[PDB]
Amino acid sequence: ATVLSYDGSMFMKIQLPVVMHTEAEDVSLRFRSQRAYGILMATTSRDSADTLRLELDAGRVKLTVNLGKGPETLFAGYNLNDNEWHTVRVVRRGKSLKLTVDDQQAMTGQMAGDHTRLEFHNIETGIITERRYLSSVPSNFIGHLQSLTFNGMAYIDLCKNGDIDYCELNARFGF
Ligand SMILES: [Ca+2]
Repeated sequence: ATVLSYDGSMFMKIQLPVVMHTEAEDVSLRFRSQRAYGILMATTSRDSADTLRLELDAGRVKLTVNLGKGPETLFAGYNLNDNEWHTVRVVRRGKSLKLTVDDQQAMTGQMAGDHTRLEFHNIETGIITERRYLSSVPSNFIGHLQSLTFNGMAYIDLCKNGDIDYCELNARFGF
């Protein structure tokens, strides 16, 4: 429903009150953009390089997961910067990953190493603001997001309605 718009200088961050270590994530997000490159969503930790990161890369969705052994990647979809709405879904259960764009093929991967837990303090959109161990800085997002759900939490609406205490943002709500 509720759309959040980003002009390249805008962000929305969920800055969680205590560190999280998750064994599994289910993330879904609708987006629309003209840009071939740009952050969609990333988890960040103040204390490590761990991440579950989605971005546009050459018009594809690129998923990067780093649980402690280093970044591994998976791509799905193409020509997505057509300024039409697209959906992306990620499901991680320990070492197992699935990435699907527009309810097309589920792209699968298996993580290397013994790590199953993702450390994060923040869920970031628009701009990655916690950058210290940030492996590389994605371009800031220029476009629109809708229906961000992260482990059952519809953060655009939760933030819009002040239903949680954790949001920081300067992106623009609309429809
Ligand atoms: Ca970890």
